[PDB]
Amino acid sequence: QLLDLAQKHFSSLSGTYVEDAVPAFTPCRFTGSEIRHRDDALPLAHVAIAVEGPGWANPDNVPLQVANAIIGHYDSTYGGGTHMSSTLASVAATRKLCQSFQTFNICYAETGLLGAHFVC
Amino acid sequence: GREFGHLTRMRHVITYSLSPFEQRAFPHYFTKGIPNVLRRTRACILRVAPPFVVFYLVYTWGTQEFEKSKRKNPAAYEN
Repeated sequence: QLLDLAQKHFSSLSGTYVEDAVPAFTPCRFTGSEIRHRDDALPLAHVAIAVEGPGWANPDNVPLQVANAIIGHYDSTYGGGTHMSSTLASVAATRKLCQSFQTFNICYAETGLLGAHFVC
Repeated sequence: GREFGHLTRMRHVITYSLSPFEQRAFPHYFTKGIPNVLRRTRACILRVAPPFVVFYLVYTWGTQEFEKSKRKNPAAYEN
């Protein structure tokens, strides 16, 4: 049913580019850099740190996701607190180091951002 | 007392930095470095140099005068 409806309605749409103007995908360079917007008025500090990661299709994404799960995520609302398995989460709860900390694995076609974001 | 967290209050100052491994240690070291050295020397020289020039003049004068003082005076033995 979906295929028939798509043929009925979506058939007209075409993949030809006017005047043979075809967009080209461009690999993106990852530059180690630091951008610090210092606004001491703001109540809490947000820091995001990442390293270049695999693309969507790279088989390494799964082990990196496992490692990030090992690192874990913590928010002050979390009930587990000190006993949480994640060493960073346990330490943050015990010392109240951070309101929230999370690990992200952002993946694009050829590059990705692998790291963590912590508000403290 | 003096620690990074509470040193001062600053707002709305964004700083962009690059990794050391992504940038050259000596960028334009001579093409830009020598003109900057010349500029700094041009700025400093007028203030710095003159006193040492005065010192050189005083030193030469003193040395020559002491040498002259040791030298014999013909008039002493005229008689």
